[PDB]
Amino acid sequence: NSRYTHFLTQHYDAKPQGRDDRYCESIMRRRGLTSPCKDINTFIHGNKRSIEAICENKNGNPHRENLRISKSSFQVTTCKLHGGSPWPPCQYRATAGFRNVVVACENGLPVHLDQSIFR
Repeated sequence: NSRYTHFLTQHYDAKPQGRDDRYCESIMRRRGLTSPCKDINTFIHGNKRSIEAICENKNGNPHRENLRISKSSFQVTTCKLHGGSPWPPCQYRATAGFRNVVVACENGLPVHLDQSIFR
């Protein structure tokens, strides 16, 4: 389940505060996503329990070809790269949101976040 571990590192932040530009610039560095700069990346907030449940029908439905869409809404934060360079320093524009999320599941655990819905 290293893929679920990587999911949480890439797409989960339990308790953030700001969710402003500087939030994104800091957490993208912290989570190892700045070499090269990841062009768009979204963090889900709240409890892990609710995210995992997307993999059951408790809180998910099948979606498109190989994915799952959550029933509940989540507080999210999307960091979008700007400036023109794909290499550090990575400056990010933050967009906070609240909506359901699409993920791919393996062995009942999320292992991919679909970024298209946040683009």
